[PDB]
Amino acid sequence: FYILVNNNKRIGIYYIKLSIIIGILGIVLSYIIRVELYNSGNRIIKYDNVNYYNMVITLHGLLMIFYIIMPGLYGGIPLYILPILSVITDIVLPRINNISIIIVLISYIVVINSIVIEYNIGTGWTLYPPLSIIGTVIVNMILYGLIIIGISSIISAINFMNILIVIDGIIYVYIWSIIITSVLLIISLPILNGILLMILSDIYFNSIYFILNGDVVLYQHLFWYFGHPEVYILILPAFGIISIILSVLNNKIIFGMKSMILAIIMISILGSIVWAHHIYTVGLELDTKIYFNNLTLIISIPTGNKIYNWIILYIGSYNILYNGYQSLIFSIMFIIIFIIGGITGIIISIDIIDIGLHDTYYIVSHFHYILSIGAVISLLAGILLLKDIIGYYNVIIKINKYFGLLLFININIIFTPQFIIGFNVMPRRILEYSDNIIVWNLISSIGSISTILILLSIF
Amino acid sequence: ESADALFVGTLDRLTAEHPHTDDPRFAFQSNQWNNCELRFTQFCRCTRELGEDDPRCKYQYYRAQTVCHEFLLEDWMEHRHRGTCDLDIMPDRQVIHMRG
Amino acid sequence: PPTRLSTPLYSEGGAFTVNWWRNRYGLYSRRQTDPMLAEFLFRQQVKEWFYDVPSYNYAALVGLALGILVAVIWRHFLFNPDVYVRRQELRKMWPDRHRQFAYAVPYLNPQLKNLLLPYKNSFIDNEPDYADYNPVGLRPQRVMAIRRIPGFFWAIPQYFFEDPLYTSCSTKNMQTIYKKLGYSEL
Amino acid sequence: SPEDYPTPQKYLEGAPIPSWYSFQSNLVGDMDLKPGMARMLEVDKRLTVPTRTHIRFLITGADVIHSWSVPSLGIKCDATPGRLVKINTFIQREGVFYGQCSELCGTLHAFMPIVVEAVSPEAFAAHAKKW
Amino acid sequence: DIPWPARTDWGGHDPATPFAELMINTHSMFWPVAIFIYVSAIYMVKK
Amino acid sequence: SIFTPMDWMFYYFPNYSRDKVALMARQIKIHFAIGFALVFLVYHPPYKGADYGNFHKSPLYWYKYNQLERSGQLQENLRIKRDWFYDEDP
Amino acid sequence: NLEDHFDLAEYMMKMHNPMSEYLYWIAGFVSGLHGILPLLHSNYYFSGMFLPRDNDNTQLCDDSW
Amino acid sequence: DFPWRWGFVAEKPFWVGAPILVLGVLCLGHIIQTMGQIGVRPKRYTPEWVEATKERERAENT
Ligand SMILES: CCCCCCCCCCCCCCCCCC(=O)OC[C@H](COP(=O)([O-])OCC(O)COP(=O)([O-])OC[C@@H](COC(=O)CCCCCCCCCCCCCCCCC)OC(=O)CCCCCCCCCCCCCCCCC)OC(=O)CCCCCCCCCCCCCCCCC
Ligand code: HEA
Ligand code: HEA
Ligand SMILES: CCCCCCCC/C=C/CCCCCCCC(=O)OC[C@H](COP(=O)(O)OCCN)OC(=O)CCCCCCC/C=C/CCCCCCCC
Ligand code: CUA
Ligand SMILES: [O-][O-]
Ligand SMILES: [Cu+2]
Ligand SMILES: [K+]
Ligand SMILES: [Mg+2]
Repeated sequence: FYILVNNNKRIGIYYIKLSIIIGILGIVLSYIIRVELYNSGNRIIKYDNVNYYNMVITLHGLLMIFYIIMPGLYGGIPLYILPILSVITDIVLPRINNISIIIVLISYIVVINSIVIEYNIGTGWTLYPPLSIIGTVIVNMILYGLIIIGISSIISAINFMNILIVIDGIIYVYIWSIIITSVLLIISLPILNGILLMILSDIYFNSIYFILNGDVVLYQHLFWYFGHPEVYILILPAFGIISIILSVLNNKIIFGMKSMILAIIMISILGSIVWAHHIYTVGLELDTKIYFNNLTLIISIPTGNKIYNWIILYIGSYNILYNGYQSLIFSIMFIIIFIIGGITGIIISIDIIDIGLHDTYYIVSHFHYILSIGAVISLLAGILLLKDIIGYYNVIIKINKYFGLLLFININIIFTPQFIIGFNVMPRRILEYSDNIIVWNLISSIGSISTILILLSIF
Repeated sequence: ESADALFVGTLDRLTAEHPHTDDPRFAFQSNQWNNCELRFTQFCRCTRELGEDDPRCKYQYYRAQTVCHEFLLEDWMEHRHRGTCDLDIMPDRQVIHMRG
Repeated sequence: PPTRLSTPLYSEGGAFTVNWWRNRYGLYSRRQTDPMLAEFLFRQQVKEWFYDVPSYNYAALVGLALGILVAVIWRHFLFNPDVYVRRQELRKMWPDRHRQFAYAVPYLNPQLKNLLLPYKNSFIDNEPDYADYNPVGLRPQRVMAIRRIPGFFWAIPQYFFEDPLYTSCSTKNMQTIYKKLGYSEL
Repeated sequence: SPEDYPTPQKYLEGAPIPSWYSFQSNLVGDMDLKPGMARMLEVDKRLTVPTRTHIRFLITGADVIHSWSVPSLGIKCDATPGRLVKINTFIQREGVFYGQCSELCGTLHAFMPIVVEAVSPEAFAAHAKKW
Repeated sequence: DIPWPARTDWGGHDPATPFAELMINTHSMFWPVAIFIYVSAIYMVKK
Repeated sequence: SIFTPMDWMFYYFPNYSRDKVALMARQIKIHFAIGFALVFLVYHPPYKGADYGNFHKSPLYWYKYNQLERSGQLQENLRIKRDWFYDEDP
Repeated sequence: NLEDHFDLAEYMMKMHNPMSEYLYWIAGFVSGLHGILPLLHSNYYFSGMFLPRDNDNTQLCDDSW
Repeated sequence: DFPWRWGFVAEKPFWVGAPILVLGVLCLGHIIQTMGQIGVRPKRYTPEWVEATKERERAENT
């Protein structure tokens, strides 16, 4: 059978397969955005169809976060190796594992169908009210997709937590990475569901939470109380992969295993209490701002310890071993790239700097360097390491120095200029802009078309 | 005359002599919504005691404008004229202490 | 860390000790099925996590972060004029909330705000004292600091008396220049 | 009592109490642009303010969350419904400072720019007296 | 005041308020620390 | 122990460190109390820290101040360099 | 059985029918079309053209083409 | 074991091919993005409009 299979390794393959498929839609949307932003004027979207651009950016964000990177790094690699790393025959909950992937596909079909049938409008992937609650039915459909996705995420989290009860070996760092992400999901998702239900109540049940005398800033608190834990639910599995690859390929035992583990635990606790750095410009109280700014800067400490522990893993490794394997290059590239993204995160963490840089393309470049570059490369590196175990073929990736170089160069051509226009300043979530920002926007656009072309050479 | 005369008498006086400065009761927060509602309630209570024509109540309206945007005031001023403004209901017709 | 089960482990008395940890570590464990095996696994975990020097650094960081967190929560509830848990004042119109207005000025003047505001001259080149004077009296009058903020402010001289242009950029000299032109009052 | 409603003595003696003036600022359309206007940033009514003066900006949003951003003045305040956020500023040099809405607000989020022109206090007084 | 073509404007440009100057200098103050953090770490990415 | 390598704590204070579980608990408690105290003893205290006539002037402040005072640099530094806006056009 | 030892044995042993690969690529291609086709449809619905001409929402020179 | 395209590319030295490929991909991207704007001449980029902006900047001391 195909759909009935409960094999945990087969389901892991399904997650990667579906992430690539849905990923095609994600990348296409990204190409639309960059094409439009190539100059000033209308290029591929009419001025009377500006609502489509708002929908393109909204769906891009939602799909890449919840339907591509999360299903790939928390559903794909985890479901394939975690039961093996735990020296257990199979996953604890076989039937739940099957329904989770089916749920993801069904929620994807709902979203894309809503593109085709509903009027196309957008409110960002952060679905801020009151804009989200005064929209058309496409917003209702997107809400159903998120809630359905939430069901799959929570049940998958329950599945991984049960490994503690059955693990027959040692909890390796990677296993710790997934367990903590599962804990972060169990604690953050129920809050998200509540606020999403309130968005529905105002959309569909004549509720009045997001109209005057009701505080719209309330949504942002509950949303981001899940929002930021989400960005670490998306990065922590990547960290777990990086640890395995560096140790295996360099033939070096992980250094400071317990510090790696305790760094992951620390990032989670801290990541659960820093959400309001996304709400700096709303007008929060001075002491609140100072608390959140202080705790946000603390997250660098545990995150920094992991980075340096990775570096010493690559240091001192034997020279005779060939170092041009794509998996090793990607793992090393992750350290180089993640530091850029994190440092810019610390810059935006200072609220006074953030006043200038909120809702600008500097924020875009910041989270792209971590996700669009770092997380993607980590997932690629992990799949590449498991090529023999997974068994896929008909691609030229394993040893392809051209692909790695071209990808690194062109991805930086896209997002490095977006840091510059952040002090120009070019707001986010816009399509038209002043003529004096064309140069940098044009350079980034040339980078986007080039990256897409390099994706064709792998076949 | 006294240097601390503004603080003496009321905390209200401070913004009455300096209309475009922070009110002592709300300077800790950037959000000034509560400040607007207090100022409007004070305009509502002035008219009940002195009438609309009194220069004092006219100035209490200017003070309310200093912190309240026009779109809010126009709406709240219509509710007041009808007799549905909850900040102006006479105290003996309030329901706040009923059924709980 | 002993390597023989015959050699006992020292424990203090209290609610977080080696004995306290042993009693609870294997409560949910299917692997500690007999004394010998249970002790071996217990010492294995203790050796790995509590005899690891770098692990203690994270213990410090969690304590510091949590202590700040608990205190900021408590401070809002106890002192912030805008946080209401009692209802007496919420059953009255805004002009009548005198007990809650009492928190306003004390909360507007925390110690660190008074201590660190004078150091704005380490971030502003022109008129760093533009907002120092205020005739109302809700806050103290501000005097510019005599030294740069300790740390990464190497771009400015360690002490402002060393800087040649500092005095000519003050809001007082700027006011003099513009008042001589009739340009503005401030 | 009358004294529970503090009012300056000048107004009690018959001085005119100040009024307020409201105006709407809209983007200049592409077909209405003039040879020298900056596309995507020009407006039909600018906000004139005096320089070397402390100004309190109270910012709110009527319908959805906008954001009033003027990068040159170091201001980025969210215009959120229900919150009247206070922003204090002190302009030091004359000029025209251009900004854009910084919170996705709907279809035309990219078409509501923020233009503030700072002039000398004597110039501002003359402008305010005429407009 | 207004964006200008092909400008890095690293940390901001053309401040017209004391607060605007503060923002630019806060970024400039931390920028060398960021470079140190990057250079010091990247130099050791090798066998 | 604050900013302390715990390897040193284990070596120089063997009896205080004998129970490593209890030692870990004290580490957490000590730093918890430090964070709590900072908020309510350094930040919260109302109407304090506004004595700007008592700015600390360290020994290095005076070394550099006297050096410039001895020469004319201190007087020259404090002098207002310009107090006019426009130069006179010949 | 030996045939059942490996998951997806036909593919891993390199005997699978190529149609399975074609369907996977087709499915991805259809997913991509969900971003392009509604763009064209929406453009025509609100303008009457499937795609704009660069800078046709702005003033153009007489000889512009 | 590889198709012609990879056999051709993988035969050359990496630092001979890589630099040429990098430039080629970038050039192609620009070409693709220029095909839809051949002959487009917005009025705001003409010399007359360029001068008028300079006048505005002088008046506003931008
Ligand atoms: C991000 C991209 C780039 C990534 C680069 C990096 C990649 C790194 C490597 C990643 C590796 C990941 C792990 C891979 C593990 C692979 C394991 C594996 O192979 O499993 C075996 C698995 C199945 O093999 P098997 O065990 O032999 O299975 C036997 C079957 O179960 C049984 O055989 P059967 O023949 O009996 O099968 C039944 C068959 C029966 O099939 C037939 O009879 C087919 C007949 C021909 C139909 C052909 C299509 C016709 C379309 C017509 C369209 C007309 C349009 C007209 C428009 C007019 C306009 C005016 O199918 C069905 O009945 C159901 C088919 C359902 C699925 C297809 C759905 C298509 C789209 C539908 C859209 C619908 C939209 C509706 C909207 C409605 C709105 C109202 O393999 C596959 O399924 C194929 C996988 C191929 C790729 C593997 C990965 C290779 C490496 C990556 C390459 C790059 C890919 C990039 C993405 C794609 C780009 C486009
Ligand atoms: C996985 C993705 C991911 C990751 C890891 C992070 C990590 C961090 N992010 Fe995040 N962030 C996002 C994804 C991510 N972020 C997204 C998607 C948004 C926008 C959402 C939206 O607004 O719609 C966002 C937005 C965002 C903002 C909002 C800015 C604004 O709205 O204007 C801020 C500011 O506080 C922030 C801060 C941080 C910080 C401080 C970290 C830290 O984790 C970084 C820690 C890492 C380092 C610091 C470098 C490594 C450590 C060292 C080298 C040690 C030495 C360094 C020091 C001592 C400083 N992020
Ligand atoms: C992880 C999520 C993710 C990923 C991969 C990307 C990838 C890209 N994004 Fe991203 N983007 C977001 C998440 C992501 N983005 C979010 C959350 C927003 C904000 C949404 C909002 O504003 O509301 C955003 C916004 C955003 C905008 C802002 C539009 C706007 O609001 O004004 C732009 C264009 O400038 C853009 C461009 C790109 C480009 C050019 C790529 C990439 O194409 C760059 C090239 C890289 C690749 C093509 C490889 C990607 C491959 C995969 C993802 C598949 C991996 C699968 C396996 C390895 C199995 N993105
Ligand atoms: C079981 C027997 C019956 C018990 C019946 C109890 C019934 C009532 C229970 C109500 C909820 C619990 C709190 C009771 C508080 C009683 C005292 C009281 O009124 O407190 C008011 C006071 C502020 O009142 P106002 O004057 O209106 O505001 C002035 C400006 N800020 O509020 C409080 O102190 C109570 C609210 C906070 C409670 C919790 C303590 C605060 C800190 C929480 C920290 C959370 C983080 C984790 C901490 C971990 C442990 C350190
Ligand atoms: Cu208004 Cu954006
Ligand atoms: O979000 O960081
Ligand atoms: Cu965040
Ligand atoms: K455009
Ligand atoms: Mg915003």
